[PDB]
Amino acid sequence: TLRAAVFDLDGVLALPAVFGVLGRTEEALALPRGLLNDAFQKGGPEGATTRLMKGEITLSQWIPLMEENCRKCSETAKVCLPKNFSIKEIFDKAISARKINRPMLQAALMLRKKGFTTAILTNTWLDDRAERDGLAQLMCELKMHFDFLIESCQVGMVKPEPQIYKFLLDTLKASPSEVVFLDDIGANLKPARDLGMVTILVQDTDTALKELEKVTGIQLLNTPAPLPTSCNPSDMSHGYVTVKPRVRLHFVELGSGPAVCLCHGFPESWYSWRYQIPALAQAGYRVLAMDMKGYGESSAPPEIEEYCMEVLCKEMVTFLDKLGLSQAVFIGHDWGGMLVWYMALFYPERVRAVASLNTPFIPANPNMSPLESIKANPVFDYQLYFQEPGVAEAELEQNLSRTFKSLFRASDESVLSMHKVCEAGGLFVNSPEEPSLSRMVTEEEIQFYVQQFKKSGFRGPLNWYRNMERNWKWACKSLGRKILIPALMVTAEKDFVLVPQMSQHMEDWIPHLKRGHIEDCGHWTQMDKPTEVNQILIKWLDSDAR
Amino acid sequence: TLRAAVFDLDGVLALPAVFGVLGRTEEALALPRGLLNDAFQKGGPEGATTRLMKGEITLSQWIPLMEENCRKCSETAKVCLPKNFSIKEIFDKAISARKINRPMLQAALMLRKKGFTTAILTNTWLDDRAERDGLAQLMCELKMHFDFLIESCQVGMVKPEPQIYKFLLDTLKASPSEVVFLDDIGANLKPARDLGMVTILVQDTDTALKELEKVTGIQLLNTPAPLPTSCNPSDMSHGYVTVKPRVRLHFVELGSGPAVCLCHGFPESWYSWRYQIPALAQAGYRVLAMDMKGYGESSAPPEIEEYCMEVLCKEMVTFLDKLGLSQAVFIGHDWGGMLVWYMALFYPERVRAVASLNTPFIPANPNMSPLESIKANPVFDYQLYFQEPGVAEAELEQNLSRTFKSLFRASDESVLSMHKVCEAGGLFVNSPEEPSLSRMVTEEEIQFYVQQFKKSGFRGPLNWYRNMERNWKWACKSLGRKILIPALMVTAEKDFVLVPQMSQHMEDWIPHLKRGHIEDCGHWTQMDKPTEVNQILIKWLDSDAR
Ligand SMILES: CC(C)(C)c1cc(Br)c(O)c(CNCCCc2ccccc2)c1
Ligand SMILES: CC(C)(C)c1cc(Br)c(O)c(CNCCCc2ccccc2)c1
Repeated sequence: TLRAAVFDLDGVLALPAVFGVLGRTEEALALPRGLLNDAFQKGGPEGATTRLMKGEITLSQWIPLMEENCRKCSETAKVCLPKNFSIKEIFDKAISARKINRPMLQAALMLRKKGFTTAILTNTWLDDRAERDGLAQLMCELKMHFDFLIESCQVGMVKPEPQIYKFLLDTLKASPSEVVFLDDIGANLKPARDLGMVTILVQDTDTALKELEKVTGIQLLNTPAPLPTSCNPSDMSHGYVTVKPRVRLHFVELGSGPAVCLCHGFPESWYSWRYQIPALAQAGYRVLAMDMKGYGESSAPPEIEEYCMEVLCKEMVTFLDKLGLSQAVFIGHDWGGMLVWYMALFYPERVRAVASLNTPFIPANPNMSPLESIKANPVFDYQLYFQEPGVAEAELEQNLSRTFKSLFRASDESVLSMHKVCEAGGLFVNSPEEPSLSRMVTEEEIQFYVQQFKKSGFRGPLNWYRNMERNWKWACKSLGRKILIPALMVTAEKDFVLVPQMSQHMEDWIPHLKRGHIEDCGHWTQMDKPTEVNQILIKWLDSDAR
Repeated sequence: TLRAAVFDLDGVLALPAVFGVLGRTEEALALPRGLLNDAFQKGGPEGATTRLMKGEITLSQWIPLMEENCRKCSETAKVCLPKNFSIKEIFDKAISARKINRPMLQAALMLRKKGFTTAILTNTWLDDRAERDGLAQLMCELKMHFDFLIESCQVGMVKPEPQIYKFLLDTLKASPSEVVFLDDIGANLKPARDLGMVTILVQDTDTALKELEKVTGIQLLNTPAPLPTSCNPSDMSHGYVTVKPRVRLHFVELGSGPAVCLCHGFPESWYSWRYQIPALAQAGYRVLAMDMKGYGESSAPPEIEEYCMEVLCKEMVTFLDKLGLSQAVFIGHDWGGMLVWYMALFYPERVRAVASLNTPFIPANPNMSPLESIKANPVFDYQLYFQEPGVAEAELEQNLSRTFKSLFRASDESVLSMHKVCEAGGLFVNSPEEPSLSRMVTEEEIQFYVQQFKKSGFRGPLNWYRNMERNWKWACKSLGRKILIPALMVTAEKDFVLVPQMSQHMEDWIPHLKRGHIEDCGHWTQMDKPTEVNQILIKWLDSDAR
């Protein structure tokens, strides 16, 4: 039975292929057919190209040898190469043009999801060109999705040499009949077949995937749209900053480019951004996904006043100071969204741009006590239940798995009504003891939140709600201001507490506000509709934040 | 007795002042004298500018109010403002032109070094202009050097209001006679004097500093050149990446821009880069200062083979992968310098540029065993002493304070001869029990290294030396290559083991190599000559690495 799938890079996982560019260049320059492909393969196992592919020489050392082979070939063919003929230019363009073959990667991702071991086996070179970063980026994006990456220039062997196939099997820890091997070069497929592997000659992707699904018995074509790439907590870079003596903030960090600081809601984690972290890093951003104060690996002091907006914002400014960042774009959800609006109002110099998911910006009413304002909207009743220290902690900490399974559900799966929470005597009083698992989360993902909340519980998280008066007095100092930095408001159709209509007057205070809207999306925006969140955020970052 | 020094920002810590730009603009445009300074202060305590300085409105909201005041003033003066008059343009230019007053900052740094509490007290605004980052950067650089930063727009009070002076004293926890207060505005100096503070009216910096040194009794003028800013370990962002099941790498991270990965030598720490970290971050780079495998907070497995160059390099590539970095510039010293050359030879696509301090690049000799090569140079005798597992560990771990105090000394302070180490029976056999403290290090800095080495000791660090044969076989695979990526070799005149002449043939293998050279510098380059290292590295980064 098959249990391993091996893919070539050029012409399989990445298109268009290099062999095609030599043929394309011959045609564009009206050179004899095959002239450049001949100079490229000149000397066969003893030639310049084999030396490059084995890692004996670098790509920049190889360029003049390929130039001399082209001259020899042209001399023999009794033709002249054009006036401004350049091997460097031809390869720079071809490498830059080559992009991931998305349906082929999707098929590899599905086989791996189904328990296959996956690998990339490639005849490649040591790239020292000034433009090498583009290729480094492609390989980075690709390699993360596979168990192994075997590069000819690192192992000192090349396809079709028999040794590289024995090396492949040793690394896979598999017998040949257990392996599918996909290649666009029939000659490089021959030794794998000779060993007894299943082989697929890739011309067009659709046919190759039909052969691959027929031989594996796994649906790979016509499949439902997959979710964005998620995060494995043990595979991330974890950062820690002391903002004051008893307060440390933890964050997960991925990517390069402008800093993007993700701020989660209640009762969440950095992990609530799992579907956004890889997508934003891939889009050219340096992502910093926080455990907000009171959560996960960040400090959770017990005092209510440690959680007022003024202090939380001051600490986030200190966080930037200690990291040596003059600015970050701030993106928040729920309580994180309320924080990012206040970061924009009090520290605009430090905020590159601001985005909120669900949480609208509503100026404080100086003529009404915040408790009166909460009482005025029936959907905010749960905030009154959260006031008394210890009451909601007892209910939320009683059974962690039940807490997260009851909370984290799509709009059509709800188990909690948020009206008359105080009257009912809790959030979960009419909820099952053993809730079903929402289609939004796996059992493993629920257990990650359970493990994180074992450290500090719900005191610090609930304390974010216990500073209504303090936050109202501080917010009133900002009433004459407008938010004039780049701003995005993302509404969720089916969030029945943070209703889209609550955001309706935001342009009065944020005149240049840009918007996004997600249909059939409940409160847990990032995990409910991750593809759409990623689309809205990347589009806005690229246009408004750099 | 004085124990606190307070500095204004505009016209004191940062020059040229804003008041000067309004006067300069009046003159350049031939407007009536004082017209713009009049419109700026219009309405006094009730005016637009006071509202801005108190944080009632932002800088972008203030712009049209200042425009209306300029029009009113011009109408009263019976003059016309020019055709393309713009308050936005005038302030963008002035803010951008304003730079840190380096001698004033140096004086604050010295008073703080001598035990004074220091603070910045400033009438400032909430900056929401599109070009706000420049000012955010200035404030970041400045604020790190002071105990407190009091901004009028954050406290809702302005100089010369009496309340802000009482607020200052409360934050300083000092009586007025204990405070020196420096301001360029005599009217803002008046309430501090009225309270009994020592006050200095800053016109030219030299006179202000003469008054400041006369009143404090501390030399501030004509002082020796200070060292670059160092790092406080508890103030840094600390990152952790698992590269494989039992291996985690720790690093300290500071700044934004291209990633710069600093790789220390034997037997060191991320902390060996303490003088480079702030300077490189300030120069526009994202610094990642590693604890190399076997050191500090990084994992230290016991096996010799975990420390061969091939594995150490593979792990550094995985480190980049997990952080989501396609490249980093790699800068190494000693064993770190040997590593970065190998990163350049085996992973050029991942190396933006490469620099080594002291460690030259010498290709492996395939016709001589590495042990024969070590035996051929008498200064390399200590490497033979390091071979036998446990021998050097016993000597180095016996008394940590003695180990680091004996090792870390300037060229004119040496206590260790490196010739006939095996014959002598150790590195410290002719060294004192209680070595004196080198002028390069403080007692506290020695204790940091002592604390770091308490975790894993010297087994992992010494294992970097125990892979001579393995490293030689791997290096031989690279003999046909050249290093063609941007490269810098920094030699140290007085490193008596890694002599500058050892680097003499490097251009044969690295044709485009750039160089730096430090006179009167021993082995501990970064701490021996930090100002000169910083100069050489920043110049090379800005020209060759981005
Ligand atoms: C209490 C839970 C987590 C179940 C919940 C469920 C829904 Br549906 C929801 O919309 C919110 C929103 N919490 C808002 C907190 C931040 C905030 C406070 C005051 C005003 C606006 C936003 C919370
Ligand atoms: C052993 C100590 C730390 C005292 C020392 C003192 C001096 Br002075 C010195 O120059 C070196 C250099 N160590 C070099 C290690 C890396 C390397 C190995 C082989 C060849 C070159 C460089 C080490």
